[PDB]
Amino acid sequence: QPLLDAVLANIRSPVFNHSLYRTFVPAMTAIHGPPITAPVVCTRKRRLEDDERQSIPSVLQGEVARLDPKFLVNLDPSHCSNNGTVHLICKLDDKDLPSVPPLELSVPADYPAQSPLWIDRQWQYDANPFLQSVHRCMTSRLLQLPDKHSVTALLNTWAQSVHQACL
Amino acid sequence: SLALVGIDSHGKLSVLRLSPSMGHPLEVGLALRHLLFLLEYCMVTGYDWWDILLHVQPSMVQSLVEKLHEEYTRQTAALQQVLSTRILAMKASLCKLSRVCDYHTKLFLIAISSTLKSLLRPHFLNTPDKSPGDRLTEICTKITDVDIDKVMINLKTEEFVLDMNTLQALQQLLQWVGDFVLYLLASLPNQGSLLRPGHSFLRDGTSLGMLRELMVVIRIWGLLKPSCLPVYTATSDDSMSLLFRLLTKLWICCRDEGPASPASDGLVSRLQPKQPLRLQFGRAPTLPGSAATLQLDGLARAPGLHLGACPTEECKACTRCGCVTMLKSPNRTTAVKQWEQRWIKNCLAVEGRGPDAC
Amino acid sequence: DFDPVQRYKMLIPQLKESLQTLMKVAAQNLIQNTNIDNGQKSSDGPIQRFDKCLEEFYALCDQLELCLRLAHECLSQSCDSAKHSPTLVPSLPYPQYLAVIKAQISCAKDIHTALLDCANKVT
Amino acid sequence: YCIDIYCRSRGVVAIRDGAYSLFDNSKLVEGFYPAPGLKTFLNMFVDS
Repeated sequence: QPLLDAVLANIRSPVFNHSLYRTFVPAMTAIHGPPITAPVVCTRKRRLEDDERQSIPSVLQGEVARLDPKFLVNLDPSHCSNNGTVHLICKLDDKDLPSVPPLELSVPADYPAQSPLWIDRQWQYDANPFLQSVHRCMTSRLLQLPDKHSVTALLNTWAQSVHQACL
Repeated sequence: SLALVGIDSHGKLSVLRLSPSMGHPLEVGLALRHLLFLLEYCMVTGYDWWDILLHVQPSMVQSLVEKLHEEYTRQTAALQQVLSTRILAMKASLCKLSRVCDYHTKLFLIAISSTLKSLLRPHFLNTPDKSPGDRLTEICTKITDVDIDKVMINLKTEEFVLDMNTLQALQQLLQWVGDFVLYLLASLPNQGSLLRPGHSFLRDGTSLGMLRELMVVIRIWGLLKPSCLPVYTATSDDSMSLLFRLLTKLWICCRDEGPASPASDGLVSRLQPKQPLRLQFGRAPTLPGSAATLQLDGLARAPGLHLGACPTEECKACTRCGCVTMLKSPNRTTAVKQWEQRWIKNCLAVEGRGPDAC
Repeated sequence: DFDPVQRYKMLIPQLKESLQTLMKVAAQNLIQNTNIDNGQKSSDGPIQRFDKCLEEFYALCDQLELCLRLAHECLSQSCDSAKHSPTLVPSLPYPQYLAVIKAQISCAKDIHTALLDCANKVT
Repeated sequence: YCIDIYCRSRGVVAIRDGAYSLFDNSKLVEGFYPAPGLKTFLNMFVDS
């Protein structure tokens, strides 16, 4: 119902909106007498400096640090200093036969990253038929994973296939 | 002034300060003499001043500034009429750092109102008469105490209009002088405050007569156009009459070595429902490096007209200033171009006339 | 002799119309200053200073709040009295009522003293 | 008889009338009986 004041205040859209002071602040000072508006020590400092400058993205290491002790993570020659930020080598230590370690080179946190690429796929996997079939089963299992995550999903499926390898 | 800059061969290092001590021994009299000499040189040459680190503690400054003003007024001999603004800016700058901030703000307000009045006086596009309009208006000082309504028509009423499009000063700038005289009135009968001059005293008398002339001319303006600068609080539509009467009373009671902050005080102790507040009192921070150490960084500074000039939210380019101004850069107006024109260049001691975003 | 609830009912339209008039005079002052600052000499109509209207609105709001609080206090007292006291308004005489009241007051004071002694022994 | 007493300072308080509404003797609040007796004297007795 009270629409005249609304549209009338909306008319004064351009930059010259200052008389509102003389129209309202006398009445406000009359009814309200608050000395406490912003007397406390305060200053606006939005940003000074924000960057890692010390390590890899925190989310990845923080998440992989809580994985099982069955795995072991370390670093290769540093060919992923800034962008990749991870070049990991994992060796499954459990009640099963081990295998060739993965590459584990990830991308930004969107994670469309099939991090291992099997650089030594051909010979190291044609060495024996058993591990060759193991690799084949792994690859067949990987494609069904929608938007897999190298951090958890990839390694988990790899361990699952390696433990199912005994048929 | 012996204060060098720390850009020596040490890498990307910032500036530094050094002691401006001119020699090993001390000579307070000769030192203050040299200081006054160089300050007068800077004044007559109109250059910048940074003898802050050079001058002694502000205790002597009072004696220094009063002796300086005496020498200036006596041995001007007539260049005072053009060096008044310069010497007042010098006074303000020197009394800024010290305590005596009261006289500092007093000097600011005196300067700004004097400039405003001196600009408004010959700004009348009146019709010619027996004598000049400004010269005829100047004689208003020789008039009775009360009943302005008589003397206003007794001097002149017709020849005061300049143009129809003049109704921009009442709502924007004329409120300044009104709020100022009201603040002076309300603060007078409060000598019991823990400050002998309180906020200010303004016992000059001449300035009071000047403000009285301003009030009578804005009164004749209001008679010429009903949209003048009222009390803005209550009973706005004959307060101006009693305001003029009280200010004339204080004027007469203070012109020739009069009383100060007894029946006058008792009667002005009455405060009608018209008291306004929230006046600008324009001023800026400083570098209070007293004697030992005050180090500042490049960022994150460490703590130590009348169309607003201090709003809540920012809404324009927000041009900054040093003396009092802190006003808009394009001024966002149509016909106030007189003020803008007079303040196009550097303002009163406007070396700190800067700009700031946000 | 006016009841609180009926007074509040009959006074609601007053607060409504006062708020309406308040908004109206606010819009009046707004368009006045908006035509003054940048327009021309058109808005020559002295309206209310908008102070009296706002103060009246606040006063009516406060009076309504006072009446509502009084009604609430009265009804709460009636309710608790009815819930923790039988009907005796002369099947018991007034002296019996006063005696029962005094006995209950003494029992409450004794309970308070017992709790204070417990707190003391705790310390 | 609405008493208007409150505090706004960091270590002090303030009392005043609450039935004038920016009107000393011009107009009233058009309501309950205002200005009972003389409260300023009662305040000034206990002022110190």
